[PDB]
Amino acid sequence: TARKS
Amino acid sequence: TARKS
Amino acid sequence: QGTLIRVTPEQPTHAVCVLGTLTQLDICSSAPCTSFSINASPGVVVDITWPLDPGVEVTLTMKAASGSTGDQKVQISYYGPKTPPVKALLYLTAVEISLCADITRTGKQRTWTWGPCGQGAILLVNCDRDNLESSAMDCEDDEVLDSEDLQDMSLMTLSTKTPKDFFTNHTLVLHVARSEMDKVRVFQATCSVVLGPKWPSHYLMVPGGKHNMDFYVEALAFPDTDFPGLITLTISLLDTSNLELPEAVVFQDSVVFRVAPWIMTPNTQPPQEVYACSIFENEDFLKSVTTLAMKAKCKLTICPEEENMDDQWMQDEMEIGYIQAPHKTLPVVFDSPRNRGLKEFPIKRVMGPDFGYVTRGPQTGGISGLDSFGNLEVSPPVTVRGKEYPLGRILFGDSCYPSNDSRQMHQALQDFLSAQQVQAPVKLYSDWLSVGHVDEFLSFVPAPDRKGFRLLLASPRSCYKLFQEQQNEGHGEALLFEGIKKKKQQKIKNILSNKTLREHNSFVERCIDWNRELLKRELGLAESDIIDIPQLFKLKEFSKAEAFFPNMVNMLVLGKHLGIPKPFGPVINGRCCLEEKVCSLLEPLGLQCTFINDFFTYHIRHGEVHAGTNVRRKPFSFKWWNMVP
Amino acid sequence: QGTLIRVTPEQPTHAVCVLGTLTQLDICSSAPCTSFSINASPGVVVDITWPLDPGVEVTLTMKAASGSTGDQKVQISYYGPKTPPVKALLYLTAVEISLCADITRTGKQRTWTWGPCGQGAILLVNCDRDNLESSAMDCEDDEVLDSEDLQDMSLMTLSTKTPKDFFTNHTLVLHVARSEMDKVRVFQATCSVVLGPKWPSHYLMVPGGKHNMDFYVEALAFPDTDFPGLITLTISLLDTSNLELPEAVVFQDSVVFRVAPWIMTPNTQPPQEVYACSIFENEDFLKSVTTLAMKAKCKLTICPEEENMDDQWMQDEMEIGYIQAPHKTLPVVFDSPRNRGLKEFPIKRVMGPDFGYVTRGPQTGGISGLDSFGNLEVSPPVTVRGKEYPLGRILFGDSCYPSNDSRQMHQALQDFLSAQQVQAPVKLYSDWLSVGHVDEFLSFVPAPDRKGFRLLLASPRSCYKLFQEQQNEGHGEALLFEGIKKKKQQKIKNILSNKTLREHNSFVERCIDWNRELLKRELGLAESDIIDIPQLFKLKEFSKAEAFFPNMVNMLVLGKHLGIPKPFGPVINGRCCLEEKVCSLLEPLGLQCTFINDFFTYHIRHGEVHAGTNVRRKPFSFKWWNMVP
Ligand SMILES: [Ca+2]
Ligand SMILES: [Ca+2]
Ligand SMILES: [Ca+2]
Ligand SMILES: [Ca+2]
Ligand SMILES: [Ca+2]
Ligand SMILES: [Ca+2]
Ligand SMILES: [Ca+2]
Ligand SMILES: [Ca+2]
Ligand SMILES: [Ca+2]
Ligand SMILES: [Ca+2]
Repeated sequence: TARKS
Repeated sequence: TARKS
Repeated sequence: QGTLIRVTPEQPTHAVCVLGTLTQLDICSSAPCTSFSINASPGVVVDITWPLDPGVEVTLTMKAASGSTGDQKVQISYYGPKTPPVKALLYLTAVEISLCADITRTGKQRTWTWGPCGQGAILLVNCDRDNLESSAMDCEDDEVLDSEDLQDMSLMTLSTKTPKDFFTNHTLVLHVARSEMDKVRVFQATCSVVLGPKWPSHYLMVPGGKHNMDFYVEALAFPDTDFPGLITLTISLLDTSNLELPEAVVFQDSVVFRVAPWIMTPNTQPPQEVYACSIFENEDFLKSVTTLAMKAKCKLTICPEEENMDDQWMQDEMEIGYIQAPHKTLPVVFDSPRNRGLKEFPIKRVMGPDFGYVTRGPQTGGISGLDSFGNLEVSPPVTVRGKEYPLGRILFGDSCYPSNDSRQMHQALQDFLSAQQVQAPVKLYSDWLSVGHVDEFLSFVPAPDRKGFRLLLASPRSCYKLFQEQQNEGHGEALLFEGIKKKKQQKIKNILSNKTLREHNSFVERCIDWNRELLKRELGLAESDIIDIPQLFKLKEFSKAEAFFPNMVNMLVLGKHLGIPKPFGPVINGRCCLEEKVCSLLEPLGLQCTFINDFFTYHIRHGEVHAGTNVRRKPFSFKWWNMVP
Repeated sequence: QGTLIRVTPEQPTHAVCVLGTLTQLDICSSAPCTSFSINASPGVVVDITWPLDPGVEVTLTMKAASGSTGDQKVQISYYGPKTPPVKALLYLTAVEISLCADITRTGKQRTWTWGPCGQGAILLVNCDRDNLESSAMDCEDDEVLDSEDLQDMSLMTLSTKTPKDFFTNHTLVLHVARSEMDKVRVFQATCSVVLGPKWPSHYLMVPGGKHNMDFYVEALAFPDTDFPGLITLTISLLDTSNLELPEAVVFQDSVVFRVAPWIMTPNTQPPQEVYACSIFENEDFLKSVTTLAMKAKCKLTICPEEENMDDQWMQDEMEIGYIQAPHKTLPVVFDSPRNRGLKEFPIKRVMGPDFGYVTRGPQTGGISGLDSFGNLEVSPPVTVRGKEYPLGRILFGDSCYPSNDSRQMHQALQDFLSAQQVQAPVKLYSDWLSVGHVDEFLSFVPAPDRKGFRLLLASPRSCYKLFQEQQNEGHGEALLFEGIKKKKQQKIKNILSNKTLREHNSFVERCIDWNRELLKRELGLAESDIIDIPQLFKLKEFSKAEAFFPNMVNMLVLGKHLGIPKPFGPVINGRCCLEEKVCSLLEPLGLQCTFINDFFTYHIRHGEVHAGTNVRRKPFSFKWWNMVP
């Protein structure tokens, strides 16, 4: 759910 | 043996 | 397009002359005699009684198309001191054969040339979906299924003017090189395919007399590493008079098309439509952008959780650009290979009637965070040391050098952006950031003065200055993160005294400063084009940078209306001093700052207002083909 | 390469300055005061007492490298009307970091530019085999196995001048973009690899003080559709002072190399070595070319039947060109994908010490007769409407348009030749010929006048003229094919009266005339550059053209010595009138014509003297990088 991966 | 093929 | 006709007194010669070509005569080769005279019918103009010397140039020009075969004639009379005149005959048939396209770039040499004084027709990639209840882009099959589809295509016309029986003994063939046939398709109108991926040539069925035959051309591929962007279509006139001999080419002509590149729109181009997929947990965020959109007169589209799959990062899966020809301009979504929960959105919801689609990269892995289009931006129009970039300059983030642990945007993407040529990409340094996106440290906003914009950069420096100033005025006790129930408040004095936080932000400052000077060189910016936005960072996993408080530069720019993440700064005199500082910097430009609570919904998951939204903007009025890259 | 240093009265700043870069000072950002003064140590030159106004430009320049860290200093004293002077300190360490290559193109901006006034280093593809008893080209492994191999490579040197302890806290890294690392390899000399296909970056082990580090660079790929021909190598200086922070780039510099293209040599360049693989049935042919070679001072190499596999067409499996850098020029064989009996010859016999190797196309099928290098030629130097082609223009044969039955040279080959850029290929029309080669209708020979050559073209016209003239003088009974025991003689009168033969040769004339005008436009030729060689043809299988008698234009040009197939023409006054006609045309240019009996050995198998041989010629003195394509 984070912007990161 | 010809130039062609 | 020169032709040298050999005339012979042994027998009459017969030949075709296409109007607008050079026809000359070999009078000497088969001559008998010292001198020669030429007599022609009134429709033939002879430029040049003369001696029979090889270097004598004799050129024939015809004024109009023939009504009948051989209806013009030339008589070359050879003579000498004691020699009765010996005549050789030439019978001529003039025809008009012109392949026409919109080469002046308005409405309808064989070189394509850039600029306002240049020449050459434009072709659009037919990458949208005008067909009714369908899934494929229009250019994937070999039929015109909708009449409005033809609006996307380029008109080419073959005008011929010949005798009524001319194509008894001649045939026209339309062709494209086999190396280019996979990138174009052409239809004959009365629509059916004549040229394309399977078919590099077609015999045209053409009646004698005056005729006009219309073709519609679609491009099937954008410029790229393997494709400079040019398509040449050729008409050949063949002599088929002899049933026992192969066909003989007597004339060729061509038109060269350039395929229109995919062009991005910077934050300074007026917004037309705002995207969010804020149908997931939280609705007040969505309420705020909806108010901004309304304020900025934009259409608003929202992607629900059932389609999102809980992917809220509308910035990252796509970039809405455009393609532009004199007859047609349309928006076009570049779909990122990111392929997270929003994977289907560009395909199923954005592409459609008059909305095109492009994608690049591997679609099942082999990707990185720098392939998210938060890492893909463009500058406003700029002029750099006399070189003009009237559509701006694509900016995307990279590492400073390739190492085992460094990331880059996939080469396929990088290669596609460079090949579009018209927004000459610039690599910036973004890999110091955890997420890794240029939208975490820069923005552009309109301004009414100077070059019409400001570059905004995140600035630890500005924030330490701001906080030191408050402390100096007795507000050291003021709490960062006031307003947040589920967070540890921190005092201005403790933030300033924190030596590790300061070291981290000095390293970050250096990273951003590097980009500052890089943008200064590559965009021709002066300090007076640049505004620093107070912003603190912290280094975390792998010493990578993350926003200490909501990253205010990661903002939604909707003209003069700005959607800025709410930093929840120290409240001094009834107002967050960060908001106040930002306002003091931007309001003077006529910008209106709206601060949006994105804290638990976006900030906490490594992005902000820009990262959670996207925008379709107005295409530049400047026509890309008028640039000289 | 701009740097903006922020000076602060709160604490001294420390910074490195690389000589030759722009260093400026931000004096205002963190100032207290109305005015400021600057005082620097003698090794620092300050360009710019002044008011504290942001727009005041203060630039620092250092004259030489530092002996010790921070051994230069700047003191900015801030002051006001009632304010004791407040000083901020800046300690500076100057270093020299220069990455050098032969950018002036003799012997050792970061853009590569063409022409005599241009700049940029040259890199050769290391495609030869200097290694002793080996099979691989030198560039296939990652070692320098022979000292003479380094002669093929480009020298790059890193000169540094720093304090003795400088690399305690800084590190240099050498790198190449991942998109370019497969096309270059670089070795460090003391040789071992530092950069290459597996390794885009390497930490250099560099001592403080004055040091010079030598690298040798080899290219691994020629320019091509996927590779414009440029390689950039970059040195980055990294600040590694903080054990708890990532490394910080403080300086980058680059050198851009262009990879040298493969260049062909026309018939007008002096011959150095002649090839035949005339070890098969017949030795008198081989005797004649051996005499010509001896006459022209050429090395001679011959391929025996055991290696030939009865493939006598030495013209067709290869083309001997060259690559050229300021430090090194060497011949390079382009190996045709033809892959008939001569397949192994270029690999096993031609490539070797100072003889390079290139090949293109599919090697196990998917090929055509137009891929034989009898169909690959070059013009002499020419100037075309003001545009200069000082290395000539590659010529290769094609169809006039793509049909189901048409042939072309494989696109991979076509693509490679165009990407070399320096001999801008021209497509000619050769597919009307049975075999299909441009060497069946054209040749170039040196001439002492005009542009230094003549274009020779086969000419049915010239032969009918010649034969009509003999008949007119009473020789109608004269026999074509006199001298040939195993052939039906034909009389001049019967040849002339043959209406089908005449039709065939008119169609052929049209095909050659088409090429004539095409060569005229694309090479800028006038008629006076052109000589017609009397030559008859016949249409056979699929209406494709074959030589009626030995194709005299398919000749071996060894300077002024010509090896012309013996036509066995009508003998008039003790001499073949075809030979006599050819001599009358070429002897006036100082050419010597030797007529070689190739009748049963070559002619009868669809080729002649040119087709049965090849030649290595002297490279142009004109340096390719001095052209502006
Ligand atoms: Ca369609
Ligand atoms: Ca369409
Ligand atoms: Ca996607
Ligand atoms: Ca449309
Ligand atoms: Ca973006
Ligand atoms: Ca090696
Ligand atoms: Ca070598
Ligand atoms: Ca081969
Ligand atoms: Ca060598
Ligand atoms: Ca050749």
